[PDB]
Amino acid sequence: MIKSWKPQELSISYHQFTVFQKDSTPPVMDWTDEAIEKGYAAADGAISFEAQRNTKAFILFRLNSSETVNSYEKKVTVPFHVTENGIHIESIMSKRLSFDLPKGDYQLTCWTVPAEMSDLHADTYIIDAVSV
Amino acid sequence: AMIKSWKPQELSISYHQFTVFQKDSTPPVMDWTDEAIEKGYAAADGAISFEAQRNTKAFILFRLNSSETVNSYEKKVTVPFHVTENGIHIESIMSKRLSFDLPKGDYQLTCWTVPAEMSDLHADTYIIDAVSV
Repeated sequence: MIKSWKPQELSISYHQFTVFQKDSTPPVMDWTDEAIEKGYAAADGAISFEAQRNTKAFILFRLNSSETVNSYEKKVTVPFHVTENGIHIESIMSKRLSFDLPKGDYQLTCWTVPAEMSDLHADTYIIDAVSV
Repeated sequence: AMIKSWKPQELSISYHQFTVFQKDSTPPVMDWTDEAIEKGYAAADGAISFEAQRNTKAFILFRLNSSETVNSYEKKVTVPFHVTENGIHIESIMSKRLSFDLPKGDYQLTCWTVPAEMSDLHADTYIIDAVSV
């Protein structure tokens, strides 16, 4: 089942934002040298992605997108299990975003697309959840 | 850029401070007024004392020209710092004396306060990055 959500504004702080479960508070992440180098940290049902700059950015969430991302500043792919219908995306002290992503297993690919590159003319993080 | 990292160094913090100073100098204890406290540092001569949250066995992570972002902290302080002779020390009151082979020159010295609750070392952690200028 293919789906694409409208772009959602998010204030990024501490060079990160986290994708996590609907009825859960995300755990403390272990930001090791490796985790920072890989561009993400994962723990107990959540993934924190490294963000390039602390600014109001757009989250562009997609489910099984047919569209390709031709160019990017960073590209990160991580496996992700969804326990309940819906996920949250949030940065430190930002508003909490919600997306009705179905239960199951996914490969989450996050493309960092700076304002310079983005069609939205602002730092854009494209997240495609591909049904495994 | 000349990149260099040091093994974490355990350090007993006393009087809510530790001090970065020149290889061959004896730094005084700084006047930690509400202003200096709010700033999170106090400088004098060729020495900078950084404010610590509490007196405990903390870890000092010293870095030279690191580009690794610090994703978790409760305080960030960036201060100009000149190294007179090749080498510096880090020390709290009556603690062990730490030593770091830092070349002569000017730096932008940044100190991140990472409390135990946020640190993967599970103890108050102070990350110190000397950026060459």
